[PDB]
Order: sequence, then C-alpha cells, then structure tokens
Amino acid sequence: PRAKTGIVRRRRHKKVLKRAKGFWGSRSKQYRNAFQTLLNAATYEYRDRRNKKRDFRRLWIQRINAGARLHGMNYSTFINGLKRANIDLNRKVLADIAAREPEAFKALVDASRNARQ
Amino acid sequence: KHPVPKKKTSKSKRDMRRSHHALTAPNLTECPQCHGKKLSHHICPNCGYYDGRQVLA
Amino acid sequence: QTFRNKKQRKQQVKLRKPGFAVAKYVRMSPRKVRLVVDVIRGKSVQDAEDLLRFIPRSASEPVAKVLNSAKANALHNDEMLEDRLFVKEAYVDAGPTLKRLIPRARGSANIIKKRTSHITIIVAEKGNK
Amino acid sequence: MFAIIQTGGKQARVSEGDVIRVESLQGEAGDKVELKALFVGGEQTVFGEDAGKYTVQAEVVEHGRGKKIYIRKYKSGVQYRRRTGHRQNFTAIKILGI
Amino acid sequence: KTYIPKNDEQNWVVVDASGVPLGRLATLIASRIRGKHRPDFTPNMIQGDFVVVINAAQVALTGKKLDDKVYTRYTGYQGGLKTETAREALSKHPERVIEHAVFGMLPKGRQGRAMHTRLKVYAGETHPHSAQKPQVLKTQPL
Amino acid sequence: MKLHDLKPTPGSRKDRKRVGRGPGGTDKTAGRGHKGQKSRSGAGKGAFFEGGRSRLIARLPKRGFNNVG
RNA sequence: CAGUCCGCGGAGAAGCCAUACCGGAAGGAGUGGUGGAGCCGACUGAAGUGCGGAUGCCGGCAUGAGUAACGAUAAAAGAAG
RNA sequence: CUCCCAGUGACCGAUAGCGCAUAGUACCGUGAGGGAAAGGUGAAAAGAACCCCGGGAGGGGAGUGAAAGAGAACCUGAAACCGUGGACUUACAAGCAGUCAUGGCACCUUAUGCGUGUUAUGGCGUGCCUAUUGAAGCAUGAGCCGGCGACUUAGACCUGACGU
Ligand SMILES: [Mg+2]
Ligand SMILES: [Mg+2]
Ligand SMILES: [Mg+2]
Ligand SMILES: [Mg+2]
Ligand SMILES: [Mg+2]
Ligand SMILES: [Mg+2]
Ligand SMILES: [Mg+2]
Ligand SMILES: [Mg+2]
Ligand SMILES: [Mg+2]
Ligand SMILES: [Mg+2]
Ligand SMILES: [Mg+2]
Ligand SMILES: [Mg+2]
Ligand SMILES: [Mg+2]
Ligand SMILES: [Mg+2]
Ligand SMILES: [Mg+2]
Ligand SMILES: [Mg+2]
Ligand SMILES: [Mg+2]
Ligand SMILES: [Mg+2]
Ligand SMILES: [Mg+2]
Ligand SMILES: [Mg+2]
Ligand SMILES: [Mg+2]
Ligand SMILES: [Mg+2]
Ligand SMILES: [Mg+2]
Ligand SMILES: [Mg+2]
Ligand SMILES: [Mg+2]
Ligand SMILES: [Mg+2]
Ligand SMILES: [Mg+2]
Ligand SMILES: [Mg+2]
Ligand SMILES: [Mg+2]
Ligand SMILES: [Mg+2]
Ligand SMILES: [Mg+2]
Ligand SMILES: [Mg+2]
Ligand SMILES: [Mg+2]
Ligand SMILES: [Mg+2]
Ligand SMILES: [Mg+2]
Ligand SMILES: [Mg+2]
Ligand SMILES: [Mg+2]
Ligand SMILES: [Mg+2]
Ligand SMILES: [Mg+2]
Ligand SMILES: [Mg+2]
Ligand SMILES: [Mg+2]
Repeated sequence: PRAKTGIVRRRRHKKVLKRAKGFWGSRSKQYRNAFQTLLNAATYEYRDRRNKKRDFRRLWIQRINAGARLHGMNYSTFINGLKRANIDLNRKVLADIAAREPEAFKALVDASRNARQ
Repeated sequence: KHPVPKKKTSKSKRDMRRSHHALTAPNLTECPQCHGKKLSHHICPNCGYYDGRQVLA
Repeated sequence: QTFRNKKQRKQQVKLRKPGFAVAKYVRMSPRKVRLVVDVIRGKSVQDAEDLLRFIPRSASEPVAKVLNSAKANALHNDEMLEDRLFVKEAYVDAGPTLKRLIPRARGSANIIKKRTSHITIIVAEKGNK
Repeated sequence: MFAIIQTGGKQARVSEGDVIRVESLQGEAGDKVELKALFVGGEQTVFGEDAGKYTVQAEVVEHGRGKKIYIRKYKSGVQYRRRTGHRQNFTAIKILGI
Repeated sequence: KTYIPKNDEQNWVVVDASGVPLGRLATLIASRIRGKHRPDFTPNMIQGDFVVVINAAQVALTGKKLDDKVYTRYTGYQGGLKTETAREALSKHPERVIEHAVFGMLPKGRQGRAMHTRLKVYAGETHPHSAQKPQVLKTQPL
Repeated sequence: MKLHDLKPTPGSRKDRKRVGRGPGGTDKTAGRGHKGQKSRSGAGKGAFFEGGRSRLIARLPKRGFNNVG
C-alpha cells in the first residue's frame, strides 16, 4: 500500500502559518520562516512569563518609594517601619494601591515611622 | 570581478523603489474650435485647427 | 428574502456583473499596463476616454478598447446613464506566460517571460455621492 | 479599590465579583469569612492588628478553568523543542462582608 | 489589575544652579524629568515635570575640574577627532554643559530622546517662562 | 464472537521501531552515532588487528549412542 | 489500504477556505463558505505511513528589474499608397 | 521461462503505476544509443441562435441546461507569487523581525470576554540546521511554496524480550 503525504503536511503548515499572523514579511507567509520565527518566539514566551513578575515587582517598589519620599521617608526605611510593626503583611501591590490613595498611605507612613523610634 | 546582489530584495523595499514610477497625466485641454481634447501647444488632433485648420484631417 | 439552499439560489438568482469588462490574455507585461490603468482609475469615464488617448504607451491601446466595452455594457445591458458613468474600478492581473529559449554567450541559454495581461474595468454611475 | 493578595486569599476593603485560586469548598456553599489586613470603610482607614478585628464574608460563586495557555520551550542546536497544555483552576467569588 | 493614569498633568519648576555642584543638580533634574518624584505611574509615559534651570553659568565643578575636564565629540571626519572643548571655555555657552549631564543620565531610547524637550536651561538669572508660572524647588535633597 | 470485538493478547504484539522521523523520538541520526562504520553494512565479527588466535589439536569423526536412563 | 460493525449522503460526501472552541502533545470537534459524489466514527490487520534542510529531485512562482541589451559606426530623408 | 491470453489483488490511480492513460514519438547524438511531459464540459452537445463594445482576441447581455457559482485556457482549484478595495497605522528612526506589559482605534457569526484585528510606548531578546572543545557568527547547506525523497525485504538462519 502506497501512502503519500498529501493532506497531512499542509494541515501542519497551515497551523504554523495561523500561529504566525502578526508577523512581518515572510515570518507571516512562508512556512519555513514562520516556523523559525516561532522557535525564538517560544524562547521569549517562556522567559517573559516569569520575568514579568520581576518587572511588575520593580514597578510596585518604584511606586512605593515615591510616596515614601513624598512624605520624607523612603522605601528602605518605610518598609523597614512597616515590618518593624509585625502586623503589616500586605503585598507591595497593595501598598501601591494605597499610594494611589494618599490619606491611607500617610497613615501607614506615620505608623511605620512610629516603629523605628 | 562580477558583482552580484547579496540578499534577495524584499517586497517592501522594492515598492519604495518603485515609488517614483507614477505616471504623469497629460495636461489635456479642449479645442476652442471643436469638441474634443488637444495637447497644449499642439494642433487639435480631432479638428486639425491650430488657429485656422492646420493639419489636413 | 433568501431561498432554501444554494441549489435553489443558483436557479432563481442568476448573478450579473454590472459595469464589468475584462480583456484576457493581452500579450503585454501587466507591470507596464498598470502604469496607465492607475491614471484612469476613479475618474470620469470621459476623462478616461481622453487621458487614455494621449498617454503615450503601447499599453494604452488595449486599456482603451476595454474601457469602451465597460461603457458599452454599462449602457446597452445595464440601463445606466452615460452622463453618470465613471471608472469605479480598474485593475490588471497577470495572465499566463509564454516562455521562450534565448541563446547567450559561450553556449548557455536562458528562459524569457513573455507575460500576458488580464486588464479589467468596471464603470458605474457617479450617482455615488 | 482593594484586592485579593494572591498567595491564598486575604485582602482589604472591596465589594465586587473577583476570580481567585481554587478553594476546596465546592458549590456556592463556602460563605468564606476572610480576615483582611486593611479597610477604608467610612473613608476611615484601619490596618494592622486592628484588621484582625474586622472580617468580611463572601459567597463562593463558581468553580472554573481559566483561559488556555501552552507551555513551550526551546533550546538551540540541540533539537529539543517541548510543548504542553495548561489551564489554571479557580473559584470565582462575590463579596458582601463587613 | 494595577492602576495606571492619564498624562493629564503638566507641571513647571524652576531649579536653581548657583553654587550647586554639577552632577548633583543634574541627577535631581534627571529624576524629576524621568518621573521618580511622583508615583512613577508608568514606564510607558513621561509624567515628569518641566524643569527650568536658572543661573546655570554660576554652576560649580567641585574639583580641579574647571580645567582638565574634557568634552570629546566626534565630527565623523578623520581629524574631526575628540574636538576637545573641555573646560570653562565651554562656559562660553554654559547651558549645554548642564544639558549634557542630564542627557548623560536620561534614557537613550525614543522616549529618552523625547523627554530632553522638557529641560529648559537658562544661564542668566532670568527666564521667559513666566506664563508657565514655574514652581520653586530646592537644590538640597532629602 | 462478532469479530470487531477481537483483540490479540495484551503485549502479544509490540509495534515497530520507526528509527528516523524526528525530534519526538530517535532523531537526526537514527540509533547510529556520529560517523564511523555506522553507514552501510559490512564487517561481521572480528577485532581487525588480531584474531584471539590459539593452536589446534585436531580430529574429524565421532559416533554417539542413543541414551536410555 | 483490508476485514467486521455503526452508520451518513443531490435538503448534498470527500477535498478546499475562515474560525476567539476542545485534550497534556502528536491532534481532534462545532459553525460558516466553496464544492458536487462519495465518506466519516469504533475494533482489528498490513504498510511505499508523518520533511526544512541532503550546492537533494519534478514543478511553479519570485529577487536582480522595467536593469544589461536588441548581434559590426555601410548613415538615411521627403512624398505618395 | 513468459513475447502472448484469461483470472485474480489488505497493487498503483496522472511526480504513483510500464518510459508511454500510449510514444521508443517529440527532442539529444555522426553513431552505437539516450529519451519526455501526459488526462477530466456535461446527464445528454442541448456545445451558446440573436443583440452589444472591439479587425481581432477577449468580454457583457439573451437563451440551452438542474448548475454557464459548467462555455470549450471547460471537476475540484491548496501555496508560493502578482493585484484591487477597506480598518488601524507609518516620514529625529539604530532595528534576528519576536516576547510580556500598558495605553489608542476598530469590530462582535466557537464572540461583550481571563475577547478578535491593529497599533503607540516601555522592558526584555545573538536566525535555523550541521559540524563542534567552542556558532549570531565573518564556518557548511539553503531564492520561495508545493509535491517526490532515506533504517527495508528475504531465510525451514543465530540470539533475547514479550505473548499463545
Ligand atoms: Mg525574554
Ligand atoms: Mg570584471
Ligand atoms: Mg431558469
Ligand atoms: Mg497555464
Ligand atoms: Mg552543544
Ligand atoms: Mg524510542
Ligand atoms: Mg551526520
Ligand atoms: Mg568523530
Ligand atoms: Mg558485499
Ligand atoms: Mg561473512
Ligand atoms: Mg451540505
Ligand atoms: Mg482543525
Ligand atoms: Mg453528479
Ligand atoms: Mg477513499
Ligand atoms: Mg519513505
Ligand atoms: Mg534536519
Ligand atoms: Mg527543499
Ligand atoms: Mg527549481
Ligand atoms: Mg543605468
Ligand atoms: Mg542601455
Ligand atoms: Mg554587443
Ligand atoms: Mg522610407
Ligand atoms: Mg508631396
Ligand atoms: Mg508517470
Ligand atoms: Mg501533477
Ligand atoms: Mg520510454
Ligand atoms: Mg521529428
Ligand atoms: Mg475565450
Ligand atoms: Mg464562469
Ligand atoms: Mg468552477
Ligand atoms: Mg471554451
Ligand atoms: Mg462530475
Ligand atoms: Mg477548473
Ligand atoms: Mg515622529
Ligand atoms: Mg534605518
Ligand atoms: Mg542563541
Ligand atoms: Mg576547530
Ligand atoms: Mg552562515
Ligand atoms: Mg552560499
Ligand atoms: Mg533450501
Ligand atoms: Mg517463552
């Protein structure tokens, strides 16, 4: 029994070409380069999914020391004062949302600063 | 000797090259002594008048 | 306002192509032909009649004749009013290609592409707007 | 305003309908009463072990599987490509505590 | 999940430079431009204040630096080499010195170019921008 | 039975080795290494310096009895 | 491809085309659009059975590009058809 | 044994199968000799009277027909590749072409969402294979898409695992 490739190959090809649809030039329309661009695409995907936490952690911290210094403390001293009172265990992201609500942030700043004295 | 081009030239850069091949439409203008159109500083092809009739046909 | 199946729609609605003309297999490079076909496009079908007639290219002949057929079937077949007609559409796609051998130096041959042209134009009433 | 701190539950002064990671109490039965470390009720901010005084209830709404993700991995010149499926289970809940 | 805002703010400030070290003042202006003083609401957008230096020509270089500091800048041409202007004779056009610092620390990207806009050096005691009504801000940091 | 319910005994038929056929299993080179005499058949069984050679003491016939314990 | 079931089909099969759905992956479904005559699903058996590469082969179509040239430097011009 | 005949097939079905769906023709060679592509209206020709633009060629109507979304470059008609139109965009930009994130615009037929298309800015980021101590390499291969294309068969063989 013969069994030519036929419909199989072209199914696979169209799948790849359909993953690759934002892409520039023949990264979008030829298979070979489509599949090749997707190789590095997989690398970059799997990297960023756990690096994105690094970036967002940066953005949280970076937003926290801004209000810290806005009041005349700073990130290192302010989280050391929110740690020196045991009871503050909220994530930095929630300290950011508080940095978007100045009154509560200042309440935590005076709380923290009443713990390094 | 024998220079050759290196990498095949892409669709897009090719089109930027051809960006200048746009044709220039003739500035046609209608014959005062006839119906049809005529090129400026030429005789009307249809009538043959450059002021009287100039060409035969 | 629609039928049962495509088998019925094929019988009852026969689908016409108003304003349409196409000139197939024109022995010319399309690449050359579009150069004028762009000039015509979107313009009053009389300006197309005049433009096409002074632009100085061999390719202007076939693109002339088609334009008439567009207007012809715009008027004989489609009841359209010729003081409305205009070039709503114009484009050329490539037809087949005659390939020929051509000898070159030191005994090599090459292959040479005599491209054909499918010019096509679709006039319509300037009743749009 | 306020949000779940992902690590399990636990949050601050909200009122909404948010997803989170799965709860091991199935149905809408849970009626979960979570502890919260912060609150702006009455615009009166309260935090710390003050927030171990207050607690907020919230019914469980629905168990669920999130939008699909592939796990793809690559390394150059080694052949080696990898590909796997994944969707994260969760238990969406709506809030109505103190 | 995270709050982001609109770029609705536009804020104007007059940094002084007289008696200040260069660099010390320059990092303060680079921080205010790049947005760190307000809750740096995004990397994506430039929310920094507009910064109007005055009396820049009274700037202080704290070492021997007023001499022997150098200012290499290449004109593409060979022999267009290190076209070294270096010193206090660059205080023949003082303002660019200060620019060159903060642009030394402002980002090198598309955005990083574009923020240099908002740096408004003025070597004299006077500036045009009274229509902006810039707000005073002290050279000491804390 | 009804014959589409037939199945051979579990583990009474293993499938083949499709050596070749890419990165999910047994890839570029099949089972073979990188180079060497792993190419097309030929050598058989001998070390190709020396034979492991020993002397021969020699005789040609025999004729056994059938055995009955 | 084969054997045996279950079936489907001119109110329309395979094939082709989109698609945000589904399984852990190879994959597989739903719906829509061509198409117009055969075909899916399950169990088993056999294979010419899975391609990006071999300056691989047959084929079509690109780039160079409207580029080099139009094959002796014995020139051609007007009328009229 | 099989030029030839019949029958049959877990044999092929137009790059397969004989080289040939016919042809040892075309074509290549002074010669001995080498040596191709192959195909498909439709049920039936009813194979498009007649009219229109054009010398034509080609096309639009009308009819025939179930279908002309079949019309003789006549089954389907994938990809490269060439175009036409519309959304979003682009003319201080440095760039393995992507990856995550945020915003702007568009849209709502597995689809008002942990949405689809696009996009600006931020961060991040040395094509693939091979051969290698070591590859983004300025090491090899490769224009691009398709399709052919490589671990098989044999035997009263030897050896092992599993099953009866
Ligand atoms: Mg990355
Ligand atoms: Mg030379
Ligand atoms: Mg009818
Ligand atoms: Mg052809
Ligand atoms: Mg390695
Ligand atoms: Mg294996
Ligand atoms: Mg090898
Ligand atoms: Mg070796
Ligand atoms: Mg041998
Ligand atoms: Mg032997
Ligand atoms: Mg159907
Ligand atoms: Mg599918
Ligand atoms: Mg039929
Ligand atoms: Mg079949
Ligand atoms: Mg094979
Ligand atoms: Mg390979
Ligand atoms: Mg290939
Ligand atoms: Mg080729
Ligand atoms: Mg030239
Ligand atoms: Mg020339
Ligand atoms: Mg010559
Ligand atoms: Mg003559
Ligand atoms: Mg005369
Ligand atoms: Mg054949
Ligand atoms: Mg074929
Ligand atoms: Mg033959
Ligand atoms: Mg002959
Ligand atoms: Mg024809
Ligand atoms: Mg047709
Ligand atoms: Mg058709
Ligand atoms: Mg025909
Ligand atoms: Mg048929
Ligand atoms: Mg066809
Ligand atoms: Mg710009
Ligand atoms: Mg550039
Ligand atoms: Mg790498
Ligand atoms: Mg070496
Ligand atoms: Mg290389
Ligand atoms: Mg090369
Ligand atoms: Mg024997
Ligand atoms: Mg045994």
